[PDB]
Amino acid sequence: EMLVNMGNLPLDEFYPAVSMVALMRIFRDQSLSHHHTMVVQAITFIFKSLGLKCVQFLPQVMPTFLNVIRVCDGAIREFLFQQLGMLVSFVKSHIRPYMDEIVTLMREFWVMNTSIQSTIILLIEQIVVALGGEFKLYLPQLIPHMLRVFMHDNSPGRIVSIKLLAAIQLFGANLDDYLHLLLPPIVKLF
Amino acid sequence: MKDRMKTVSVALVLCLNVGVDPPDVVKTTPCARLECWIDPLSMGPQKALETIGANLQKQYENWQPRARYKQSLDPTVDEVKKLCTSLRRNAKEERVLFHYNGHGVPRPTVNGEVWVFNKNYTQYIPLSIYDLQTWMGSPSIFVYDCSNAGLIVKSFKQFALQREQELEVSMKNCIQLAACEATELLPMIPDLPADLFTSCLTTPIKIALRWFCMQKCVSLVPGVTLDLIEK
Amino acid sequence: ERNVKGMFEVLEPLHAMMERGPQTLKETSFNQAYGRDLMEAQEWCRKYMKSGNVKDLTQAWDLYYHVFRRISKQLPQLTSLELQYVSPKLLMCRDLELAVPG
Amino acid sequence: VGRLSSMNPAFVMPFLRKMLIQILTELEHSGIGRIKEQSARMLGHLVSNAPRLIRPYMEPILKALILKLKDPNPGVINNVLATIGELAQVSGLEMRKW
Amino acid sequence: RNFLLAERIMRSYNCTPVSSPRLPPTYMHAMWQAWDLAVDICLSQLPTI
Repeated sequence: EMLVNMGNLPLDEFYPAVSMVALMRIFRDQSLSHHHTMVVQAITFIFKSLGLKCVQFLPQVMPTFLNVIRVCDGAIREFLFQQLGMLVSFVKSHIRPYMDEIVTLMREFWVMNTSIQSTIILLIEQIVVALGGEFKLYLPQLIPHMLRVFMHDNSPGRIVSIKLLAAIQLFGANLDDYLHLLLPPIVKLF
Repeated sequence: MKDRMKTVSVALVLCLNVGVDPPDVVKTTPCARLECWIDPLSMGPQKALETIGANLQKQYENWQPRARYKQSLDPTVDEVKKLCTSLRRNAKEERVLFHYNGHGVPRPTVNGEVWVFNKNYTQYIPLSIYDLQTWMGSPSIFVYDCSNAGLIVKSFKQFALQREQELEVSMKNCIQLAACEATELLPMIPDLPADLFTSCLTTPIKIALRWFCMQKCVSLVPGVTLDLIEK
Repeated sequence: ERNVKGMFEVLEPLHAMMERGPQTLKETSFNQAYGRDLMEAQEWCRKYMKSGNVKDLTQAWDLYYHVFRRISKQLPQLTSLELQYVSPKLLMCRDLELAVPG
Repeated sequence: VGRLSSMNPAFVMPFLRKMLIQILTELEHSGIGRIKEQSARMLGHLVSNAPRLIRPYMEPILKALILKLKDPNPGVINNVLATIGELAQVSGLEMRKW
Repeated sequence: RNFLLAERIMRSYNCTPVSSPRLPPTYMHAMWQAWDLAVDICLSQLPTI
């Protein structure tokens, strides 16, 4: 396709665009199981370097990336969630349409496991500042993981629950309906 | 009760530059679009810029018709000067209504200024706000429908304090309504009318009903839809 | 001097074929946004059609020139048209007893 | 409050309504036995104590109760059964569908 | 009067609209629940009316 693609374009755009297309073929393949960090961090660096100017690549990249995450081997999938976090803080409101799937991954993969817990407890805050009001539609999907682990975190001093204790402070107005569920566990703890 | 200063007139400095994105913003397809429940994207572009001004006046006439209206479309400083000073000159002690919209016009400056000249390209212009401060020195009201209105209010205090720093030789009786605080930025959820603060100040019932019907997460009366609360 | 060909033959049948047709089987009021000034020129045209009074002629034409001049700015900049506003029965038929057009 | 509901409705009525939605939300998204159980209990306990308040929007209460019966400590199902009993007793002819 | 209605919806979202005079907050007040009941009573009927 390159002679078509190059044949269409002013110079600047076709550098990252051909970079994206070049990587995306590998992104669509099991050889990614070796080059994962490289391809993923390359994307991250490219989106970072562009802001407004990588929104245009969401329609290819994001659904591919979700398929990658849900296929990926756990010991490195753990790492992918950090990368998705940073992709979200570049992308902001334009993340909207995928959010159902993104929340589903966080539904599927949350258990007693420390590294998944800590990475996802971070990941949330990026979703929150992107979805500063909107997030409410999804909060009820996540209350059922939060309430359990808030009162069963096995770690010394319930430490990821101490991180959640800060994280909760972000939610502000969009928490408003559910305070009645969420308050009493905090009162037991103090 | 003594005092019966009524209103003079509404400025309606309806700064929109219809269709021209103020380069600050990036939209998305699910976009907040409606203003005074008209969509310009699906209408005659440069024509429809008049229609909205008359519509907004007719809404204000429900709340009081015994005072006047100038429909002021992307006005440059000279146009602003003509509009505000002519109306103020007709009655000095009486309340003027300053009303604005910050569309097709970038975010307000640190020093309370605007972005319109001969509808060229969202062109930066000083708003003469510290002169407006004596045009509105006698009683008036202000409405600021824009992405950082609390900044306009704060900077209005800094200019009013600069007026004090002359007056040392009515600091602000006049009313002000700010569509958000300085730090905030307006919402972009397509289920919202875009002129939300005005839409509330002008048509509270439509807002309340259209807010209401979305809010809860089980509809204890289930038959209701948007379609019925129109009717 | 070939008067009939323009005013009589086109202009009253024109306005009659706004008044039934797009004043009903299209969105009456906004089609009537032109129609309501075309109407006031149409009155003067209808006066002239039967009268032969050359004042009714110049009235009919000057009024028509004014609404023509409104229309002259808008024919250049209509582009994409909502299909039920194109006709309120159009758009609304679905999944027919018809194969696709020939 | 269930009792006084007939005397001074202006304070009492709305307050009660807020409780109702909060309790249906709890019944919808609780993961815990203890809270699910207490939810159903408090609902059932309220209905007959101020019956005039439930007549106007029974049907989503009932739909929720059916869905709790439909799929699982049996105490939660016991409280929901007791609640159907009270609800039908209050409702009268309205009940016929389910 | 409409400004109080604005305070409610705006705090639903991420807005905190502000006034020339130094007003105290209102969004919480019990009388709002009297409004919301009155609307529900009304719109129970409208699906037939």
